[PDB]
Amino acid sequence: EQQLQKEEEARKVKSGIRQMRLFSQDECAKIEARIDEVVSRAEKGLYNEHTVDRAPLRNKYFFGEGYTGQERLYPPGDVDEIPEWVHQLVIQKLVEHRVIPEGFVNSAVINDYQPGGCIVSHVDPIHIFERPIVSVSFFSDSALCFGCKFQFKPIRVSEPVLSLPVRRGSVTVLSGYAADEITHCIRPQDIKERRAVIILRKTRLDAPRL
Ligand SMILES: O=C(O)c1ccnc(C(=O)O)c1
Ligand SMILES: [Mn+2]
Repeated sequence: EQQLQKEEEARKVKSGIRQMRLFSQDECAKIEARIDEVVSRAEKGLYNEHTVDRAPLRNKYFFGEGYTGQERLYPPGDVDEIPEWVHQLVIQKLVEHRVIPEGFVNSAVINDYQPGGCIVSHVDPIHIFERPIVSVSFFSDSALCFGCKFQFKPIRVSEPVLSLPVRRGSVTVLSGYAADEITHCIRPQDIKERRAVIILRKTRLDAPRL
């Protein structure tokens, strides 16, 4: 049956996921206030054009490096640099906890979700980003789904291969099978209240530029 295939796939996805709670209630509160500062600055028109991407239920803020399966890296300096508080409050903690080495992160993206927000099935562009992919969830708890046939064929398949809880203050690290061989997504029903995520990545040298 398809039950053995779904279990073997989930096994493979799991081996590409590492997760741990690194940030306390207070550390989150400090970072969450800084994320609110970023939303204000965007609204004040203080950022470069390509720094901010506005969409109905979700907003994206690109720092260090940003982009538009033919994604392209904007020319150097076209997006705002990674704010100091990100280096100080987020990247440092990860470096101290041996999640990623120092100097690795050149790209930080903040996704800001409304309740009812979602991300459609995708693979983090392999031509743009190196692995691993690190992400830290903030305002509330949610879930990350892997294997996303269901978003398009809910008749033939009603569930993802795997759902991963992403609680406030947790660090999720994706590599191998989980980052390369399978799509991920977030379902609208899994975002009940406001949610933000900071995604920390290194871009590839040969990432096709504009
Ligand atoms: O919101 C998230 O946690 C999340 C998870 C996986 N991918 C993305 C993305 O923006 O690519 C965001
Ligand atoms: Mn992603």
